[PDB]
Amino acid sequence: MTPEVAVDLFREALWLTTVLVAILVVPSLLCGLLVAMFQAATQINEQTLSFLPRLLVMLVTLIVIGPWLLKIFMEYMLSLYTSIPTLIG
Amino acid sequence: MTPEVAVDLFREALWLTTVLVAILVVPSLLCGLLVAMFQAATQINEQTLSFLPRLLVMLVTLIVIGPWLLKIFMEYMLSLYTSIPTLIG
Amino acid sequence: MTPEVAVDLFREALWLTTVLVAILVVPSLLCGLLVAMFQAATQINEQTLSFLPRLLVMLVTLIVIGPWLLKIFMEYMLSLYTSIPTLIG
Amino acid sequence: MTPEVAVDLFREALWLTTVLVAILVVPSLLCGLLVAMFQAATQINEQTLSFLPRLLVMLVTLIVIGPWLLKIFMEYMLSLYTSIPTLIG
Amino acid sequence: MTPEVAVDLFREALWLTTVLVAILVVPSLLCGLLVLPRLLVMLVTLIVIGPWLLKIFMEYMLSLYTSIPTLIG
Amino acid sequence: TALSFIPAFVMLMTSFTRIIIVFSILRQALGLQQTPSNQILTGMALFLTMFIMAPVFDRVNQDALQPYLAEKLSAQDAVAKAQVPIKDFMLAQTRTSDLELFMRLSKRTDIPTPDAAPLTILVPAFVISELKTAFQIGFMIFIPFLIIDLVVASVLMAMGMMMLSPLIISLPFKIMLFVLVDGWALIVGTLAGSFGGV
Amino acid sequence: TALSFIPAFVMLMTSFTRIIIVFSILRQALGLQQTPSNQILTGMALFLTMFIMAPVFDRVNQDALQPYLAEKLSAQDAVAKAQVPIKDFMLAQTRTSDLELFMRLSKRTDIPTPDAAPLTILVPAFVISELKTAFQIGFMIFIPFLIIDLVVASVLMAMGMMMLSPLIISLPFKIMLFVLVDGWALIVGTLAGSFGGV
Amino acid sequence: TALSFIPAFVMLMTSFTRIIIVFSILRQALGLQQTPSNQILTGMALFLTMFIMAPVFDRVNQDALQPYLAEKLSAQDAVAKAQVPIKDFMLAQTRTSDLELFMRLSKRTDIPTPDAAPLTILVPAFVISELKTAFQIGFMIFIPFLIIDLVVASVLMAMGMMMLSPLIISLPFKIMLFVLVDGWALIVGTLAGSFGGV
Amino acid sequence: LSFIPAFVMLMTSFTRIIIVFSILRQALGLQQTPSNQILTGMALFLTMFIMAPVFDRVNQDALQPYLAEKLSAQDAVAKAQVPIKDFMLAQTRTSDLELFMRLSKRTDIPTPDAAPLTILVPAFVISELKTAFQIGFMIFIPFLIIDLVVASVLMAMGMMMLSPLIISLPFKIMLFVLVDGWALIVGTLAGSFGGV
Amino acid sequence: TALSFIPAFVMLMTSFTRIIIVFSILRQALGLQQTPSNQILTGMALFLTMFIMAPVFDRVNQDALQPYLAEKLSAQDAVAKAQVPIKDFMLAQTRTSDLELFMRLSKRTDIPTPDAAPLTILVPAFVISELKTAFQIGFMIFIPFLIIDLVVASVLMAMGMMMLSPLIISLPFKIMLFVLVDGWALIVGTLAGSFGGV
Amino acid sequence: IQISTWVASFMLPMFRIVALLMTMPVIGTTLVPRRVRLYLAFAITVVVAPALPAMPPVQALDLSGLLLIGEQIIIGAGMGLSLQMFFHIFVIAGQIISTQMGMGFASMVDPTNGVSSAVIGQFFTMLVTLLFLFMNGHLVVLEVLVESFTTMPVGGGLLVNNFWELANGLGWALSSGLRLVLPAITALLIINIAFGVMTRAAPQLNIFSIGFPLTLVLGMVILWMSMGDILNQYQPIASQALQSLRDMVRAR
Repeated sequence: MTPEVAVDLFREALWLTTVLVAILVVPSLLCGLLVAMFQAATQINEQTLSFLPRLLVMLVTLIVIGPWLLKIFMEYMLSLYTSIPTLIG
Repeated sequence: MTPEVAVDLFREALWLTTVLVAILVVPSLLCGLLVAMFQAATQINEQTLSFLPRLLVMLVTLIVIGPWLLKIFMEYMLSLYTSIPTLIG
Repeated sequence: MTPEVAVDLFREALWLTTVLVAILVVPSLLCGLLVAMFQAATQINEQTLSFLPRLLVMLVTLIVIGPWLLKIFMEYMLSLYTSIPTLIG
Repeated sequence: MTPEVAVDLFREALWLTTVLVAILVVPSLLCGLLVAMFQAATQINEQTLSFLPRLLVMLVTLIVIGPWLLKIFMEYMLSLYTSIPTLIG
Repeated sequence: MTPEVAVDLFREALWLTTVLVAILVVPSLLCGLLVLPRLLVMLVTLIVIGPWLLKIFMEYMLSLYTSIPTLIG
Repeated sequence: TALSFIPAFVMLMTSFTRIIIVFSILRQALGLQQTPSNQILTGMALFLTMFIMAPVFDRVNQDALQPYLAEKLSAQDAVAKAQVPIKDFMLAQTRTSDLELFMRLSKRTDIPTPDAAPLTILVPAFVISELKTAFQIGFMIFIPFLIIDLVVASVLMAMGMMMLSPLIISLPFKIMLFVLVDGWALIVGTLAGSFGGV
Repeated sequence: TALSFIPAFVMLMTSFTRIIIVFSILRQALGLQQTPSNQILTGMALFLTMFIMAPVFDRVNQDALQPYLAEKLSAQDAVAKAQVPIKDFMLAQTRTSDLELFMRLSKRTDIPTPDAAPLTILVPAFVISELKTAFQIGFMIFIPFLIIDLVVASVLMAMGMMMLSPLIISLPFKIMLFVLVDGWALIVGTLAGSFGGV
Repeated sequence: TALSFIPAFVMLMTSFTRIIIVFSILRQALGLQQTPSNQILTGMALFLTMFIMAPVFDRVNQDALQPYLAEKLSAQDAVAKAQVPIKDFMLAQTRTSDLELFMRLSKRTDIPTPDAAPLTILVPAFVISELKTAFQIGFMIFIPFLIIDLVVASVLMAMGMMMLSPLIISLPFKIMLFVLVDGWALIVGTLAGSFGGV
Repeated sequence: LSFIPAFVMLMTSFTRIIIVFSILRQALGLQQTPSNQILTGMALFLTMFIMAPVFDRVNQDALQPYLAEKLSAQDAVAKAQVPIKDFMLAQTRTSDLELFMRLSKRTDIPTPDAAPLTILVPAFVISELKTAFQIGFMIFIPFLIIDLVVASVLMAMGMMMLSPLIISLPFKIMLFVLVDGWALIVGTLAGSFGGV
Repeated sequence: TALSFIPAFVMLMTSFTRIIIVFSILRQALGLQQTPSNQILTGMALFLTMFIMAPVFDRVNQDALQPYLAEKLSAQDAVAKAQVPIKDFMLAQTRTSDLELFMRLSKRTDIPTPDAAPLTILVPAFVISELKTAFQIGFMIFIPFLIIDLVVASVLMAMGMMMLSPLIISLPFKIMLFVLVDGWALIVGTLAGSFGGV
Repeated sequence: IQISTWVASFMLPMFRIVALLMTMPVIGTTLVPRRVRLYLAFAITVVVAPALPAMPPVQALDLSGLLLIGEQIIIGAGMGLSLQMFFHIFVIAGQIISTQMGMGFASMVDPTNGVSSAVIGQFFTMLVTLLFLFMNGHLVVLEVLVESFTTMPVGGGLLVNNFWELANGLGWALSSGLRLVLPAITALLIINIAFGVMTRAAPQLNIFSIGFPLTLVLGMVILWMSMGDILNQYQPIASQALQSLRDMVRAR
């Protein structure tokens, strides 16, 4: 196993992590920007009508995405655990 | 146990979580919007007459909701813990 | 111990908590509303002459209330810890 | 040790805290009110010429007060730590 | 420590904090008095001050440490 | 193997598990602090267990050890005669639901007497009832510290003073409130009273 | 080799692994608390083992011990006659996929009967199947406490009140919910019921 | 075995329980810092305990071990002759309420002697009084650090400077104030004075 | 007493197996109490199952003829050393062997290991730790992905101080159940070990 | 007791304690980052301790081990001949106030020499003066990091940048200002200089 | 038995190599059970025991071989720590990045999870363990230790009073850590400040709401980008650390 292979593996891991985090988070970030809209229209300097919609949209995004995110992760894990005995040597 | 079943379970969990959070929080969010009303009528740029009513309404909402939220959760937990030996296999 | 009893206990706890928080906080909130008065009379868009009086009044309220709040809490705790062996069964 | 004694101790603590906070903060609050003067004379709706003088005056107040505030606190601490073995019982 | 010494060190540190924050923020204050600009003035100030402020802080940190053994007692 | 077995025995067949767990909850319920160290908590629970089992150990020494300082018998019926007192004692505190559930899951044969013919079916029912009661007590003794935590956090936020970690400010109020109501005598009396019939 | 003998053979070939793992997933699933000490947990798992291995040990004492109080044989075929019950018991619970996998990885000779001639190929099969089932049960019992955690944290944040460590406020709600649904008899009956064919 | 026995007997009947706990409160009371390691706190409290137990251990050595370098007796009355001084010592500090509570919960017989005829009922009362008093002391020595914390947080919030986490700022202030008032000689003095009769 | 279990950990499969299982116990949710006493037993049973051919050959060449009072404490022990010797040789990487021949500085043996076996055992265990950490981090990576997704979602929820390990534990368990988890890992161990 | 013997007997009578406490304060004083890991902090502090005890251990070897390579004496006076140099070294750094305090709290008899004839009254005095000096150094080295925290937070709130947690910004600034000033040569030189008489 | 006379003769290099293995970052990180490590060191010592002198401690000075064992344990632990700070370079780099992303709000309490290091610190530690193992690294150390028994072998031992060097150790570690993440750190800083301008430009931008999701989305990307260069940045550091070991033992 070459350091090149270790970099391969960590590029898999980190790209999967960043795409999962984007997929899960960006809608919550957008709803945060939209409650920022709302608080900027009328000068509502508030602290939590910006958190509640973000959490609701995060949980809705988890529920919606759900199975196919789980499938992506499952066969990433399956790729890793089937290729282990080859990349060992 | 199929990945389909795991998605079933997590859909139960996440829908229960989001409905509990909405039920508990939305009145506090509304009282926050109403103190935002009050601070927008007269230019009261304040920081905590927006927190105190929200906490009072949250605790009142907990006290009022109380038993039937606890019952919903109890028989959700009972459903899970009675179905475990079947969904095992 | 019935779920009804658990709701009894949490109604004790939450009503005690909300009355303690009101007793401790409402004078600070009122002094915040009064510095809001002051900042609304002359257009003093300031950020901390609204915090200092609120903290001073909160500490003065703690000092004044003090012993009898502590007594209320002490015999609430005493009620709970004397009734435990009965409400067990 | 009686609950009365605990209230004694916390009255010491809270009065010392509020007098320390007033001594340290009130000059900064006054310089904030004075930059509020300045921003009210000419319509300078600014955000930080109100912070810089307040910080400068706070640090100058710390430097000036300094030793005698430290002495007050030192012999408050010394009173507490010499009276502990008596107020134990 | 003989608290007088502790007050001395704390006065030194507070005066240094005052000096640094003043040097950094007063130019932005003046440019805000004249009028995104203030951030640009902060950047210009950072770059134009550069090595000598870090060097004075380095001298002070070095002095603190090199003095610790004697200030202990 | 006996060396590893004995402490599990002294825990499961005696009061220990109800006490330590409660104490554990207290160490969480009380100020966030760790290090009452669960080594003086373990010793204190052991001492409370000795103090509560004093009648049970008294009856055991009466029926088993009092005649067996004279080389009467070994590894035989006397062990059963010593099992009888602790068996009846454990029966005194197992909830009926747990015994019903374990007789149902054993399915061997119905026994007319309430005592289960094997100790090995009675002990887990006793332990389940013990954990249930211990969590009941621990939650009850938790509630007021939760009240203090919510009060302090709400006051801190109400002074606009976010990010002060209300647990660090609440630890002394928790300790004071737990010494003014006498705190430990209350809980130890509750444990030792709810355990037996007074 | 006795220390590698007892806890390796009889704590893996019997129900101990899934019970102890489920109890640990509980102790963590339950409020963050430690000190159920994994010692009363090890003991409770051992007694649940004795309670569940009751028919298996009954059959063992039937086919092996009952005639061998009379000095019949020693270190011979009676050991295989004692392996038969535990072997078919283990077979009753190893998933088909697992036995397929280990017969494939052994490659020796296709044994006609489902259990391969030796035990050293069935025990790893049993242990892997037991770990899969134990993680299934542990995750299943974890879900609702995760729900309480998320709800409590969300309510603390929605009160504008962060930095309050929602786990310390969730510990009593977790204990309360785990006592009201009766908690421990549910999980113990689930273990002993999903374990065998009812 | 020995690790099970030594801590209980030698660190719950002695002063250790009061000292270490107080020190732990210190480690919390002081700046948020961990790692005075509770391994130099344990050794330091152990030295303070051997230093307070000096008269007690002197009298035990005189009453038991001084005549028993000459092979006089073993595992008999000498043990009670050694129990008497530690018993009187523990009685000197056990609050009256706790002795009354435990005499009430034991119900055996009214024993007029102030020392509890069994050490097994006097030791738990002593440990409860020890916990109550150690929490009293630790809370006392906590108060001024709470003062410093509140002052720092109020100054920061008064500079409009939120989220600078007044605790990390307060840590060196707490250390400075705890050195200028001599800090450790003070607290060692309070412990060794409040523990004994001066 | 501990001489006999020693030569079993070093020479047999036990090392990389127990190491991969320790990685797992750490790779999985922070949980302890798979107790390393059922992990030791599970790894020892996997060692028996994997050494089945090796121990079969040992019994063939050594114990089959030595139920008959043939010989004791002599060359038969080397006849038993031969099979385990070539087995270990099959898995020690070339680099470790080169290095230990270099460190011994003895008579040149580029052909298989020195007969005392004293300079193949440590090379085997070194290559063993190397491969075990390989597989360990290989199976550790996806659990790291889960940890990072959980922590980043929680922080992106503004919901800090929730200790994302306590929320990541059930997702780790769920993912380790769905991909079937344990059969994958045990098959990987027992397949990457020998030639398939 | 050999595992408890090492820290208490050796790690307490040496430089370790103030070094490890200053290192912990540093790890906290430094950017909020943990994991200099207190596993290489302990090794690093132990090697500093060895470098600083070099003359002390040289004297010990001179007067104890150099004649005792030759089977001279066992477990007798030579131990005191080796106690002498470490005792004088410990006196060199114990404050007069703490020695006075412990001579007052012992009340045994005025020892003529300034050194405490028993060691067990000099070691805790050494440890208390040690903790006092360690917290002194800790506050000192914390000062500039507090300065940077304050400056960065002032600028951050001065740009209306709320909720950016100026500690998250100050960590790189902290480590940069800690590396440019060379950081560790400084602190380790301060420890090694303050410890000895130069 | 009646044979255990020469196997316990040396008994010293066993202690040296054990001390190295216990304090090494990979062999001795509690993922390896202590039985494996102890018997591994026993095997390495029956390999290397030829071609080295002994200096027997046999029986004199009620226990003097204990002084000598202390000497060797010190030397071996020094080796281990000297190459442990090497891995802590990357540990510290990863954790600076993790904190700046916003995964360190466990600092200013210490009731908490802690500054989560399993998330990133374990990540970079796995990186480095793999890379280190694939280089001759894990091997060269052993070679190094062999030469140890020829530079400061046994007897008086000539232990050293050089500890100062590795006591100054962590310094360059911190330094090295910076030079690994400087292109990342700065980026993150800019992002923060960048987001700050938003908050300054448009008020009521609560950036527990918007600041940290953005910072984490971009911090994962920045991690992935720096992981490209990580190897060319790593290569000189391992060389310098192994030369540090080389001169630590070979000198004196």
